[PDB]
Amino acid sequence: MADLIAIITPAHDNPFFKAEAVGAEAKAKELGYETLVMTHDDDANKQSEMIDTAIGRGAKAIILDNAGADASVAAVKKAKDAGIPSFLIDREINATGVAVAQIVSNNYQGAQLGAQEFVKLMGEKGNYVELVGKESDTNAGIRSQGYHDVIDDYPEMKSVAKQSANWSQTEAYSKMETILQANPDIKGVISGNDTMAMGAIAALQAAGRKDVIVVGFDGSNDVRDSIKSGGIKATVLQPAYAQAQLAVEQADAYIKNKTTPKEEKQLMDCVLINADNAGKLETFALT
Ligand SMILES: O[C@@H]1[C@H](O)[C@H](O)CO[C@H]1O
Ligand SMILES: [Ca+2]
Ligand SMILES: [Cl-]
Repeated sequence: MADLIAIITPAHDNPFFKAEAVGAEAKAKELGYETLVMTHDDDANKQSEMIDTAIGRGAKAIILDNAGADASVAAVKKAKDAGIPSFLIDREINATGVAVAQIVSNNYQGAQLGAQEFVKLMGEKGNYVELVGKESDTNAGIRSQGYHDVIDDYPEMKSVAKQSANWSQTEAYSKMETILQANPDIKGVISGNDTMAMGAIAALQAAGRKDVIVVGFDGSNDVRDSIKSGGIKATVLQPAYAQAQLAVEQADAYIKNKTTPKEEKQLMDCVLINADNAGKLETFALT
């Protein structure tokens, strides 16, 4: 009897994606839907399998945080041709008019906020390293660009390594160990996301370099807690919970009478998190 909404994200070991799934699930059930929550583990084939499952089960809409900007177009198009609309969150696909919605953070704006804080904490000088996200995710390059466009105004600041750790805490730890051995004179690390920042601060701490300034991106409870404890200095909040709920609200409107948002692509504002507002943050929302 109940209509079904399928929710598909990357693995829940990154709290960002878990929070999206829980937010979407909550809104779906609040509006009378049953839910089917699946993970694709950043694997396009697994994402294909999961969308087939949504189709097979008769989902009325799919909420998707995708497995690659290019690779995901065909999957979303498969669902579409099966008569099932997709409402994308967090990550864009490199196509318009396929998804009904793409509701993402303003990544360039956000990244600039975090870089501005990084520069301030750095006193406009010194050697730093950058950890970059997954090449398949347009968010990785957009954030890097925003960071670069701030930091390139400060000639005394110098990047001594720029490496991908693929949005992975464990990869970030290992990369940081190697980077730190090559570059003992680093003053700071700026990271494209919070799981990489957690890996970095762990590696720094284990090397006895607690003085190094780390700035992340996402606003997770884990990084909040680090900020509160004097670890990481700042992050940038993406409204993950609200974004997932908005996607479901749009899906429900569409299911009900084919209301579509005026603009497919929608941006949500980011907010800088630091010691002054970390205590107002919980599960990707400020109060
Ligand atoms: O926006 C998300 C989050 O930053 C996550 O932590 C990594 O993937 C990005 O696309
Ligand atoms: Ca500039
Ligand atoms: Cl891709």
